[PDB]
Amino acid sequence: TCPNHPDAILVEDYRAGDMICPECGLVVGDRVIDVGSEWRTTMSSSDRAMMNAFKEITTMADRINLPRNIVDRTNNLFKQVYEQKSLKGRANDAIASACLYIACRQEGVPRTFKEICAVSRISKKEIGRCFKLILKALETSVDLITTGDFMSRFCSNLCLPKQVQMAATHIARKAVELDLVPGRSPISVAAAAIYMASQASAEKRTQKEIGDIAGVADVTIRQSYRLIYPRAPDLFPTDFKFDTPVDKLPQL
Amino acid sequence: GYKFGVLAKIVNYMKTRHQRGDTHPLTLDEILDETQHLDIGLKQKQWLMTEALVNNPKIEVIDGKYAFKPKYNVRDKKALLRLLDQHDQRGLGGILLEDIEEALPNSQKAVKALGDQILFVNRPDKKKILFFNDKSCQFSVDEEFQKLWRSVTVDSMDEEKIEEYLKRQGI
Amino acid sequence: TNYKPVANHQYNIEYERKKKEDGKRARADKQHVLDMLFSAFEKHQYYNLKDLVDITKQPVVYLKEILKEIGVQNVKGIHKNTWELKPE
DNA sequence: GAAGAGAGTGAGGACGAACGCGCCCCCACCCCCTTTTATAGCCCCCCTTC
DNA sequence: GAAGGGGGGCTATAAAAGGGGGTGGGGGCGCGTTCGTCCTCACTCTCTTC
Ligand SMILES: [Zn+2]
Repeated sequence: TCPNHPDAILVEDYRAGDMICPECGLVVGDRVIDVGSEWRTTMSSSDRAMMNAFKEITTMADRINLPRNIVDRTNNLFKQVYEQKSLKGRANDAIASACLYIACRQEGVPRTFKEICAVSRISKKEIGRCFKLILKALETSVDLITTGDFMSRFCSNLCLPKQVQMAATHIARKAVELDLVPGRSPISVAAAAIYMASQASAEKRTQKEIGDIAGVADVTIRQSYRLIYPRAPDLFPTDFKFDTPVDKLPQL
Repeated sequence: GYKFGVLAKIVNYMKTRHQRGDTHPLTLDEILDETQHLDIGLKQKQWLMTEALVNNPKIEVIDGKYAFKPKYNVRDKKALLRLLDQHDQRGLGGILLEDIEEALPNSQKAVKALGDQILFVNRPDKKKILFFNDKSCQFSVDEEFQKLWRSVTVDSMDEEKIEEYLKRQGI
Repeated sequence: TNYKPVANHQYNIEYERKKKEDGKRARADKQHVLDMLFSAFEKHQYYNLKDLVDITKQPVVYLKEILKEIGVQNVKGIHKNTWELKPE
């Protein structure tokens, strides 16, 4: 506000913290800028219920070792869902478990409904029911999960070599591409692919072992494995070292 | 129940019987028949006859037999008005609306017919207390009058100042 | 091997199985409920509402209405106000 | 002319009402129960083969 | 006794019924501390006494 220059964009100055006429030199305001801070250089039931759910969300996260950013994302989902109040009837623990599942999906690291259930007192059925309701309430959507979204966790939890993990990811991706397992759950496809890749390397894991980490019954793995077994040589990566030849892979 | 359960069913059966409209009294043995209490103890038969059926305020001893007491209970508009008048005259106090409703079927007709004759006081639990409308001396005024009257604070003044005002204004 | 994925906790399904097998309490006829309430009155003078529900094995809302029809609740300064089976 | 109990005042110690602090309870509010159906996958229990 | 297969069950999807059961939010309500109220006691003046 230069008296000489009406409507002049005063320039901030960090020397003394004052705004100066950009083309007059006049200091308008002696030292008003406050440079140091300007530049980086008896509890309500709703709050108490929110606080307990926040504590529950963190407790669930540490069980599966989720990063704080997902927990922060989960808290935002809970506040949005809690504020909107379409799930007032549903238990807060169920809402939090669904929020934790949604937060994982939004961040690109999905956890299967069984994995969230294992860390929560709420069953998978109830979490799924809350999951759909939250999406409607928040008017949001989650990208469809793929077989490769669980390979890193499953293979690492099975202590399988990196080459096996890459081979399993290639097998699972190719199998879906070839439509060899239409309608099968991505987890089941991933579990079958891990078994196919595992049996083709030095580190061999039984169907029960793969099911435990993946939460998929060995029968389902057996079904998926039987569907992709015929095209085993095609699914495997071209530059894959077969400890056990593909022709001699288990048949069942 | 032994010595306690039988009497409860007798009272309940008697109450239901009156609701049907049978004002005729009933004997102790007759009532026992329909209440499935024929095997009641002998000492209870005399106890009910001597104490239960006389001390209770809902049992009337007529020609030796026992009958309900609808006269004490309010069952007419005139009785409702009279009961309140006696309460005010004798200073007994008000009666909860629920007590009148059970005693007086369709009490709304009687209450609305009397209109302003009944003074209603709303308790914190929504319960309404009925008081007689003594129409001897009445004085009702506009709302703002009370508002101005409320505006004149008097609890925060001392007696010396209150009485000093009288001589200050010369009265 | 910790927190292995599970569709439903073993304790949760067993509890659900027990509840499903047992089923919900039914509304018995007033005469039968009244007889049971009167009979149990001999054992002790006063009963708690929660404990009385177990003895009668009836829905709480239905039991309260039946209890209200005859029974009343007396305020006790030692623990709390509790229901009294004696109508008078 | 020369001195005792008692009380004002100063000053220390024990018990009850109020404030929490929750335990328990009562009351809306909601979800669950049930049945019907076709669909598909997934999963569990029982039977059978070796 | 181990493992595979057959049979069966769980889940979602609508909608409706009526009522039991679970759950969050208040609401009166007893119990572990805290401060004020009540009570106790040392050190002197005082009217009275001798
Ligand atoms: Zn200028």
